[PDB]
Amino acid sequence: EVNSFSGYLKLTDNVYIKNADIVEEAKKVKPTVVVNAANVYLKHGGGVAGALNKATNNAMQVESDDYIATNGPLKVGGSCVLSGHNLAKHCLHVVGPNVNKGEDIQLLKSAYENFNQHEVLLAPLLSAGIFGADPIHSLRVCVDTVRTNVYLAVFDKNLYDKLVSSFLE
Amino acid sequence: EVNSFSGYLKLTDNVYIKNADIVEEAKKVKPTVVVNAANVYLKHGGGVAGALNKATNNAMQVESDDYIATNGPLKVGGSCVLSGHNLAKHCLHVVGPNVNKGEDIQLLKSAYENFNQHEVLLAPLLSAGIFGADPIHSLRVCVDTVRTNVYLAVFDKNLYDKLVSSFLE
Ligand SMILES: [Cl-]
Ligand SMILES: [Cl-]
Repeated sequence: EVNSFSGYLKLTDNVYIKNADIVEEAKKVKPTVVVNAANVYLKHGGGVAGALNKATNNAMQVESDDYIATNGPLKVGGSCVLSGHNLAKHCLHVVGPNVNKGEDIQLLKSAYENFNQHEVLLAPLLSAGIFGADPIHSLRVCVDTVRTNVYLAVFDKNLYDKLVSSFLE
Repeated sequence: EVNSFSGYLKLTDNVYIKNADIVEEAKKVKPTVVVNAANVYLKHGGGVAGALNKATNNAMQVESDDYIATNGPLKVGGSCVLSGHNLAKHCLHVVGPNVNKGEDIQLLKSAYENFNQHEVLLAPLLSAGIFGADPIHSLRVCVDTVRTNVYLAVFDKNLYDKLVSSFLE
């Protein structure tokens, strides 16, 4: 059955979190929407994007290339809805700003605003890691911007603990 | 409000689990019952017992000594209901077998049977650690024996992951 989220911790009335691998979650949860932490060219070469793409047996990359052929690059802060392949009904590819290449961190709000087009989502934090935002800040922008139901997966235990303790204690 | 368990993962219809510190859980959850992993003399010198006792500012040990003065030692597989102090309404002190001193592992069933006198409990796994049972086995005895609602706290992340993956995958 769809949207079978298990073992999440409520942070706010619409934001939940779990220490988990987003690919394993997608396969068990069968979400309506899984969010990808994308770049503007939808080149799924590492991180969450690479893991999602590999789990789709590269079908996500083939589809993404066809989308770029029609669209050109996405905007920073923008998104597109593509197939969820074997992971979800839909994949919402969202581009957060990459502060390490001089992009504007305020566009993280625009990135998360895209989640409001979907009633429930399985998602990673956006713009952290190689994109240079602080995960604590990214969680805050999510909490302040998303009003639909978001189930966040955080792979790293120490980071998960930092996010939860700082948020709730 | 009481029994405010958050972020647990359902293993069976009545057994739930979380990677958490049982003392921190008791203070946040305000459970009707917290289970102590006790010995027959209710000497709370280490492990969960020492942590619970320290959180009660030693009131648990004072009360326990008074109980032993009246009762003598508990039986292996037995229990007693004492105050929950500042952690819970009640503390169910349960003695699992210590296989390392030649006690009978089958009395782990008797230990968990005591949970059926309580509609909901916050509890640790019994008889593992210094008592020498395998945690995976202890979880199984819990699942097979307890029919009331049990919320298990496992402090160690690697052990938690082993327990959950082996149970559900
Ligand atoms: Cl929760
Ligand atoms: Cl669950």
